[PDB]
Amino acid sequence: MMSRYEELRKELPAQPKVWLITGVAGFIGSNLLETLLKLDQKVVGLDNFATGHQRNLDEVRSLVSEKQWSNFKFIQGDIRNLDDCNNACAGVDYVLHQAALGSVPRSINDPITSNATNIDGFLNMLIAARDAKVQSFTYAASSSTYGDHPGLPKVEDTIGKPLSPYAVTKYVNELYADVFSRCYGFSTIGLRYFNVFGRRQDPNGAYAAVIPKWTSSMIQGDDVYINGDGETSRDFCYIENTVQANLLAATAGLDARNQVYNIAVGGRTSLNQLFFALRDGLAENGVSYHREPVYRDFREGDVRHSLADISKAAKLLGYAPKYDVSAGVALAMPWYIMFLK
Amino acid sequence: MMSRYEELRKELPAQPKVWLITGVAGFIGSNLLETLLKLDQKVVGLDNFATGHQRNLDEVRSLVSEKQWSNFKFIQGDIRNLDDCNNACAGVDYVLHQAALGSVPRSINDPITSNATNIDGFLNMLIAARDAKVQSFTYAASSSTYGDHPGLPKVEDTIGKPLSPYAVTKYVNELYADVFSRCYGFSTIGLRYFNVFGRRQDPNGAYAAVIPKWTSSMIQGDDVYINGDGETSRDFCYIENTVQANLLAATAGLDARNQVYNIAVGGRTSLNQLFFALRDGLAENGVSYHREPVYRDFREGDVRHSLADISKAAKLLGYAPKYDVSAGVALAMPWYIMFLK
Ligand SMILES: NC(=O)c1ccc[n+]([C@@H]2O[C@H](COP(=O)([O-])OP(=O)(O)OC[C@H]3O[C@@H](n4cnc5c(N)ncnc54)[C@H](O)[C@@H]3O)[C@@H](O)[C@H]2O)c1
Ligand SMILES: NC(=O)c1ccc[n+]([C@@H]2O[C@H](COP(=O)([O-])OP(=O)(O)OC[C@H]3O[C@@H](n4cnc5c(N)ncnc54)[C@H](O)[C@@H]3O)[C@@H](O)[C@H]2O)c1
Ligand SMILES: CC(=O)N[C@H]1[C@@H](OP(=O)(O)OP(=O)(O)OC[C@H]2O[C@@H](n3ccc(=O)[nH]c3=O)[C@H](O)[C@@H]2O)O[C@H](CO)[C@H](O)[C@@H]1O
Ligand SMILES: CC(=O)N[C@H]1[C@@H](OP(=O)(O)OP(=O)(O)OC[C@H]2O[C@@H](n3ccc(=O)[nH]c3=O)[C@H](O)[C@@H]2O)O[C@H](CO)[C@H](O)[C@@H]1O
Repeated sequence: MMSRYEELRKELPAQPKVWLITGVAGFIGSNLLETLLKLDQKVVGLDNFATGHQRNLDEVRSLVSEKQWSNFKFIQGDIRNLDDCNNACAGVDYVLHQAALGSVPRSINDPITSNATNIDGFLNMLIAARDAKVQSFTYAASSSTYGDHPGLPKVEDTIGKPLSPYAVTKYVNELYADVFSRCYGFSTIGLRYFNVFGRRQDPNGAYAAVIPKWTSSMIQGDDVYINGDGETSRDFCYIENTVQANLLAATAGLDARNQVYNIAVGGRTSLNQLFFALRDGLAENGVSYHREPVYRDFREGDVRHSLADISKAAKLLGYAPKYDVSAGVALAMPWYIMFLK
Repeated sequence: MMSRYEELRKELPAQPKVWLITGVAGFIGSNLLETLLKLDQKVVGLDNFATGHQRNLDEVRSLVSEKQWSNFKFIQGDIRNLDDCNNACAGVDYVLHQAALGSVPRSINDPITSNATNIDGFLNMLIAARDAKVQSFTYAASSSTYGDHPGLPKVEDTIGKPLSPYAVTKYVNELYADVFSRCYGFSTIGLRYFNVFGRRQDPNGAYAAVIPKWTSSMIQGDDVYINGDGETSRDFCYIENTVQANLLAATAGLDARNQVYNIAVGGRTSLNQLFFALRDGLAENGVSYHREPVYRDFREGDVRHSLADISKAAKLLGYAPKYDVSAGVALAMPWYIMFLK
């Protein structure tokens, strides 16, 4: 019949809970906010606007009812400040930890800054969440943890060596998560995301993800750069799939806890395919682009192939993504067109 | 004929180099200082006295010649401060990074503080050392990285799951070390120490290591507590063996770099044996103690058995420890007796 998520969507409004989203002003966080507020949940948000934007919070407000927006409490704070974490975790049922500094290149140029937020900040949240006695703690892990390991698809128990400072930080989140369960009995669920994309993923900045970067470049008629031969591949995961995984993990049974899960679709998309997918998607919306991609050197700290086996999440969480890359692109292009209008 | 270390001992005085010891006011650091100054080397030290002591620096000065002490430059600073790291690494050839907050129990009671120094501080040193273009970087890793893994003896490529926040931090030192080699070409050598002991290992404080704690307790006639059944075992490594490993790693060839090595003796000593070893050792020095040990609960985050396979260090570094536990105890007891006199 209906998937577990579909069933959860029906239950939540009937029995509202209090959720905390760190990094709520960012891409994934603001999308979680939109979903939760639309499900009539109470939400507390924490963000320092390091890479997030007030415009994202303004967009969510423009998308939800006036009543739903009143169920949102925002705290401008930093996860590196234990006091901000304590305040954000007060009276919270479920914590969805998304606050972090993404981008592999960024961590290569400045590992110290990425370390402070991604590791120190993560640890403070675990402590604050633990001390606040929350019901569940879900955090954003990363598929980059598979590192150099060549096999495909990727399975949770088999990982490789980290190729970047960023990859180390996300892996360390998993390490501390496991130790907090062993030493304090504080269970958590780590979600190893696989290149998430969709509305509100920042197209600006020197560290913009490939889809936002390429989409904006095409819309503007600028050259599009491919790092390497374009055969590099990813399991692009449309934001809706990731939102489902979070709500599912936040309400999962005991058996599914203290586990890390691949969150993706199980699809293989080379950068070369992506270029044409985005270009054809934009043309579909009346945006023409006739330039060929400009190939350059491979990017440092970059993983070659990334394809996820989502069986574990499917079995233990009842995870069932409904959005493939094309459908996600079809939904995303109009947003970027409007964003740069 | 003579081991590589013995040969190194002869070469160093003939061609003095500049060494940096972080955590120089502590147990291992102050012993490295004594050795290096006696080998007519130039030494820069960095310490914040968080757990270290000025008395340790005063003791070293009382043990080396006036000329040798003048080859020592001490900087009271914190590795969590990148500026202190930069200043300490200036014009240095070899870095021996010992600055950290040990103790598994301490990390359980306060993981945040241990994380800040052990991880953030470690990262700053890697950056500063890299930016200073040092010739070699050697750091103190930990045998606790083997965690829950049961097999014996322990081999470097096979580790288990961390049992404490402290164990995570030391493992993370290894993770960043490897990534700095891959991303910046900055080679390092990690030394997984196995319960080091000897003169100047602090007997005071709620987090004192077992040997200093027990020795002082016996000398004072207080009860001695064994956490568990006393069958828990360790590869106690007398400080001289660890000093050798550091100097060896600091001057090792290219092939031996970007490698982590077990540093111990390959001996198995149960806590029950240790109790009598220390008691008989003290009696040997005219200190009688007739109390039986008082057994209590196992300590949280504690590893059960720890025995090292030192073949890798022996083969690649030419590591050749000459001090077994008994010899180490015979050398250590007189120090503690004098310390509490
Ligand atoms: N985007 C992906 O494909 C992907 C994949 C794996 C993991 N992740 C993880 O998902 C999380 C969110 O990523 P995103 O794609 O929405 O990026 P994003 O930069 O748009 O969101 C990150 C948000 O966290 C905030 N933040 C950063 N440091 C903070 C701090 N120290 N205190 C408080 N707030 C802070 C930023 O302001 C930003 O709003 C990150 O943890 C990231 O590592 C993302
Ligand atoms: N003692 C062992 O058996 C053992 C085993 C494995 C690893 N180690 C490692 O060896 C190193 C030294 O341990 P030790 O036994 O000599 O303990 P110790 O506490 O006597 O020495 C640690 C020294 O580092 C200093 N320090 C701590 N944080 C600092 C900071 N943030 N900035 C500057 N200085 C700081 C302390 O003041 C202290 O002098 C540690 O890295 C420890 O993790 C020790
Ligand atoms: C498999 C993997 O490790 N992915 C992780 C990595 O994202 P990724 O670094 O894989 O995502 P990204 O969108 O920044 O890059 C995707 C691919 O597109 C390439 N590219 C990018 C921009 C451009 O102009 N041209 C171009 O070719 C880039 O080199 C990479 O090969 O880090 C992210 C955090 O930021 C997440 O943790 C992802 O899970
Ligand atoms: C194998 C392992 O993981 N060892 C690491 C761990 O040291 P250890 O925690 O193994 O060293 P420790 O001297 O603090 O304890 C040694 C053993 O003696 C026990 N004990 C201690 C005090 C007492 O009064 N009674 C008693 O029984 C204690 O429970 C432990 O089983 O952390 C150290 C840093 O501090 C180093 O990283 C060691 O490599």
